[PDB]
Amino acid sequence: MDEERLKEILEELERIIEEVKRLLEKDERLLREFYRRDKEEFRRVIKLDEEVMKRSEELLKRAEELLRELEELIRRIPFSEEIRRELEEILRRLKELYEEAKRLMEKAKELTKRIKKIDDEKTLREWYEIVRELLERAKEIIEEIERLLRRLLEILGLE
Ligand SMILES: CN(CCO)c1ccc2cc(/C=C(\C#N)c3ccc(C#N)cc3)sc2c1
Repeated sequence: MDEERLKEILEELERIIEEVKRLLEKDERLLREFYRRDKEEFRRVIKLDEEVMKRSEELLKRAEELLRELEELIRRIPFSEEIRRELEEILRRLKELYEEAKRLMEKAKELTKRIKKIDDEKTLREWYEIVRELLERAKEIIEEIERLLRRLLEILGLE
């Protein structure tokens, strides 16, 4: 197909990662506000967190589908050996990062499930410590995905 489909896919992937970043920052803010302060207030922050997780998992499945589409079109386009190898290296790194994000979201879901089973400051602290590190790793993954998508637009000459 054309290079315009390549651009449209890369742009939709960019919009997804930007929405994912917004959602992660909202969840970080609500978790910080709770800890900087109540039992029903925790039920509240946990419910809003679980909603961010749902949206984030939907956006990931959408991004993985668009990546498969990008890989297929790049395969169909008769690129030079050098450009193909460059594009393929980047696509493999992106597949690794999307896999890392899925595993991180699984850990976050398990952690939320475990905390819902408890009444306690020490427990809430240990839990906030794990959540901070996961959110920080998530931010790192999103930033690298954003950079790699820009590299692709650049290697293709679409930026
Ligand atoms: C530690 N916590 C708190 C749990 O109570 C959370 C909560 C929500 C959450 C959501 C996460 C999402 C991503 C990551 N990473 C992600 C999504 C889409 C794409 C793409 N395209 C790429 C990445 S990570 C994460 C962590």
